[PDB]
Amino acid sequence: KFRERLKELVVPKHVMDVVDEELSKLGLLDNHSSEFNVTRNYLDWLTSIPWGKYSNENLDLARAQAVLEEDHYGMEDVKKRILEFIAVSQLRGSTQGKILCFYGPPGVGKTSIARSIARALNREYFRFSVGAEIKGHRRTYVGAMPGKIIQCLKKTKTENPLILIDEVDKIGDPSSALLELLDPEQNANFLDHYLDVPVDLSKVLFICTANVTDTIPEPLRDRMEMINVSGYVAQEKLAIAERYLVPQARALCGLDESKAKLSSDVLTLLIKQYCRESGVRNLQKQVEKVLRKSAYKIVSGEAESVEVTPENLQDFVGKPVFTVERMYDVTPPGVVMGLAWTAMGGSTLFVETSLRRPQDKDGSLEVTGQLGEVMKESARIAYTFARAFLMQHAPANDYLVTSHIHLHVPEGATPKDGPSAGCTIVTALLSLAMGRPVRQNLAMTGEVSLTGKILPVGGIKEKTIAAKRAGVTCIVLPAENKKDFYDLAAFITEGLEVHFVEHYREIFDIAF
Amino acid sequence: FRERLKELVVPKHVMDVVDEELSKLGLLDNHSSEFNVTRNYLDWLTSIPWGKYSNENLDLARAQAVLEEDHYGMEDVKKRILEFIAVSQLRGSTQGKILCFYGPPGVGKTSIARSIARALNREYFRFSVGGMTDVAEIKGHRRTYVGAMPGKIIQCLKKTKTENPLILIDE
Ligand SMILES: *[B]([O])([O])[C]([C][C]([C])[C])[N]C(=O)[C]([C]C1=[C][C]=[C][C]=[C]1)[N]C(=O)C1=[C]N=[C][C]=N1
Ligand SMILES: Nc1ncnc2c1ncn2[C@@H]1O[C@H](COP(=O)(O)OP(=O)(O)O)[C@@H](O)[C@H]1O
Ligand SMILES: Nc1ncnc2c1ncn2[C@@H]1O[C@H](COP(=O)(O)OP(=O)(O)O)[C@@H](O)[C@H]1O
Repeated sequence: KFRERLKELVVPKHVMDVVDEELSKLGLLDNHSSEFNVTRNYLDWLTSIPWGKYSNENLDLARAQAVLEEDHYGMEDVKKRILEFIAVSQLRGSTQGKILCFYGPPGVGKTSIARSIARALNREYFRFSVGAEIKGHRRTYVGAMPGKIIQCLKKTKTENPLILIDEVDKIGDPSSALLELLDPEQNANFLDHYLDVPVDLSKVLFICTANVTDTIPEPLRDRMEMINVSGYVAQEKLAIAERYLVPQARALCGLDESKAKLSSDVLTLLIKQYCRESGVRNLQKQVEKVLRKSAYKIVSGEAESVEVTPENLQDFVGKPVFTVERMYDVTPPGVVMGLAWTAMGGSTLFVETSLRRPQDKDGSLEVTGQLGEVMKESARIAYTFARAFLMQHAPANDYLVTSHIHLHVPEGATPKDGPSAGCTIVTALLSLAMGRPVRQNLAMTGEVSLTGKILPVGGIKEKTIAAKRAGVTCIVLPAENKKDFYDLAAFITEGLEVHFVEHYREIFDIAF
Repeated sequence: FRERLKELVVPKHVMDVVDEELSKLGLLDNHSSEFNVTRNYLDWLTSIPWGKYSNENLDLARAQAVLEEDHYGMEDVKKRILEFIAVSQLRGSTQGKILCFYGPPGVGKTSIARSIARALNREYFRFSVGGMTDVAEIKGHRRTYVGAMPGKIIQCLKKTKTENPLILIDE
């Protein structure tokens, strides 16, 4: 029946050659022996991997956009990039060349996006992790198995699958092996150590995902096309949780929407107070935790149906991780709110100032708060410019030249650095010297120079998110960050009175 | 087998090596580990081109037309390559130098290498020494370890099948 296992299948010549040769050599050897079964399994491997079997590619872009939009809420930029890639492939006739690569924070959708791409192109999906072995062993009874790519071919029974090289930056020589594999001039002749026969891999589609692009091979990055999968703001995370995460968790726990319900407000609370990373890896474990507690509560008999609510969520997940996010609600004359940029989101922080000695020989500035060198220098520059600005504005003030000030950025255990918060420190010093509080729900961020120019900053997205989350109504940015601010979703910047300044005098007019 | 070496000009010491390894291969028996390690050793030794050079066109004007058409500017590199061609002409033999281009990112240091190898009609190999920390990625492992590969220059000589292939070492 071995001839029937490849009868209807189109076979090349030099493959049927080895097939008939092994059939004749198997008729030579004795059945049921330590020589027969080996060659039997080898001849099985020759007659198992397809040769002429394909999958009709999905060339249409509308159907591709539909199948990409069904799953994976959000991701509009990655979706646009995938659609453009399919367009270039359709227009080029083939799909070889560069090899796509998705990189970003963990648990962000880089494997499921490759699965959805495979479903888009009607290619058969297959993933093998590279976190030698991709070439198979030799038939000296040591390794009686082919490589994982040959097993991909056998499994998907299609000559043009979509193989996913997941976590390519966790690879151990496999580096040069992959470098040769992805090459389209060595692609047609991939000789594996198990099958002496070459196999054409010039129709398979390769995708690889990683988290950091600091892996060992640089000539990969010459052939790999990098695509960046960013994080998710809280709204997108809530939508993802309501549409994909909670259903799957219910399926895994055996519950259903009637028994245990997670409303929208409790999900927003869970995201806002427990899971602030760029992915959904933590929110997934949190909803699974809730559903396990609920399963126990319904099976044990404490309640025939459980309803989670923002006044008993801590009974399910424990204590909230984050907090009120506003140390001040009304700022005294000395303090001013600045914005910080972590790697796990934004943050709001205040800058406090006070007299250190009674009377309001020059003055001094003492600086605390675990500040880096760049931040201490920013404080020095802000001190100088604040003295100059007060001299030119109120030449009869005598403050800031005779007073001894202490400047503290609260949460003194946290090390903090950066050239931003220069305008914040200038505003704090000025508002203390004039005895006037700044506008109440006013945040600012910007690097000041010695003459007052406001220089651009980084992380405008995270800072603006953290400002909107803290009840900021007016935010002040450098004018060279107008682009960065306007490349934000309309719901992030919807209710903020924004001001773009180039010199500090405009900040002074806004804050006072 | 021994037919992969009749086109090659094999030195004498490597001839003794391949002879003694053939003796070991013949005395050993199939389906055994030593059989396989000697088979790999002999395959690698018989895959190295032991006497062959690539036909290098030392024609000046054709190589200048090749260089001047696929890369703008970069007068120093092209002048050095032309002087290299002139010296190869005078010496009558195919020679080899060691060059290094340094400059800001993305000014043609990598593509000029490929166009140069096309001009001289040599082969072309590139591999980066950027993140490597162990020397076995160049000098190769030893034939005794459980997984043995001969490095990354023997691979050049084997795949290019030449002895003057213009290896480019990036970064
Ligand atoms: B700014 O954008 O440079 C800013 C100044 C901040 C003290 C108001 N720096 C930061 O926010 C840093 C990140 C950074 C940016 C640019 C250069 C160097 C560092 N973040 C923090 O200091 C910080 C503070 N608290 C919590 C977490 N991170
Ligand atoms: N935009 C999204 N829409 C729907 N589900 C998502 C989205 N982003 C992430 N997920 C879910 O979160 C999980 C992400 O894990 P995964 O992306 O496989 O990890 P990694 O990014 O390390 O490969 C998946 O189960 C996926 O279903
Ligand atoms: N004169 C030139 N003509 C054509 N392409 C050029 C030229 N100068 C630079 N390039 C481009 O620069 C790129 C190569 O840059 P490279 O030398 O690899 O920089 P690095 O190696 O420092 O990253 C190629 O895409 C090439 O097209």
